[PDB]
Amino acid sequence: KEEHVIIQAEFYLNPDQSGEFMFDFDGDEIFHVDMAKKETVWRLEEFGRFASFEAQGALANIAVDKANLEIMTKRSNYTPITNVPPEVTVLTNSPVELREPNVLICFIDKFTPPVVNVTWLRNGKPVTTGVSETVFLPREDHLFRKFHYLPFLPSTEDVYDCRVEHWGLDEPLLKHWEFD
Amino acid sequence: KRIAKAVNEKSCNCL
Amino acid sequence: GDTRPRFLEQVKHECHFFNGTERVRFLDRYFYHQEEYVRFDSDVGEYRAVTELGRPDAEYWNSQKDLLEQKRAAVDTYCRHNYGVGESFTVQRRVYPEVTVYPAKTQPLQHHNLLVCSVNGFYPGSIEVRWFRNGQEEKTGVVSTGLIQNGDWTFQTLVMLETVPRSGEVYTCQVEHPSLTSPLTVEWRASSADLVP
Repeated sequence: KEEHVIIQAEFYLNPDQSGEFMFDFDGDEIFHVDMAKKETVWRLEEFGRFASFEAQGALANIAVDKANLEIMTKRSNYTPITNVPPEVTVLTNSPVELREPNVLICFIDKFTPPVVNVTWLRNGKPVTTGVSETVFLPREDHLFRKFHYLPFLPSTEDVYDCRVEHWGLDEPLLKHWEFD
Repeated sequence: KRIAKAVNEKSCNCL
Repeated sequence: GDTRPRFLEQVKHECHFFNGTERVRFLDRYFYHQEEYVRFDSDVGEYRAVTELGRPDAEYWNSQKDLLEQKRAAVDTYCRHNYGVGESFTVQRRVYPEVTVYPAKTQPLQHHNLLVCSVNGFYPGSIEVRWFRNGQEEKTGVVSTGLIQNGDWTFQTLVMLETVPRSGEVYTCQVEHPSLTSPLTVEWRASSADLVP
């Protein structure tokens, strides 16, 4: 049985013209390339201490992915992707204690295509402060997963939801967290 | 140390 | 909104490592939506169509000698190379777990409860979590979340024991994990939570 797997995973999506270039080690992201800024973005800062990657190389690969997509789209007679809606779970990073900083994690899994809208809600209102997210992470079944994060100070007053929208869903999907 | 990139092969535009 | 049909291309260049880098398998894999259509497997040494969508490419790429030579060398130029680059912070990453034990609910003794062993922030994912009641390992009535990836190169798991605790009992959660240099146990003493003595 294998000990480890490293994958350079890429995609290109039409008609969005969206693409991604990343490396995965045993299911965690090493880095991806921000193709607008043409920059290697390490998943943990410390990974870039010794290692480097030439970000321009990703652009060349994504151009081949686009050309290939054009060909495969024709070969398939414009067979489009079947939407597969996500499974969503809300987690805390650590056991929750009142007034001890923690992090809410919204885990969005088993979906395709890699286009999704994810919004954190505090008492029903979108939170656009202190939030972070990952790029689309590849699965072995060739669907995708993704994480969104919200640092928070636990209280008895507040409630939270992760709201996920995806073409495969019939309505926005809400996953709830509150203090217990 | 530099991480090596795998190249993508270009499909036949088999017209 | 925008409900136009979508079309997805993926490529996965995979390096699979067995016994350090003693054996390596390289896969060059191309996908339309989720459908793998053509693949180079280093165990085979040439491209093969996986579906009929890939037949034109296997033939075309296999006719290019320089192309095949490059892919056949990938186990070294790409896989072993990148393993070496990344080893210290990937293969050798070991992050010690934070372990918290608590009852799921405040319940008086001699009534059903769930004792929670929360194991947080660890890496890599390989772990064993065991419950003991007065030194006897409990096997039944043990439920877990399974292994949860946090997305930030840490994992967590919650492992819960169904029990009816009595005064004087000591329950112990034990963790075995590659980060340990000595054993990791956390106790919950039933007499520390005697709500109605």
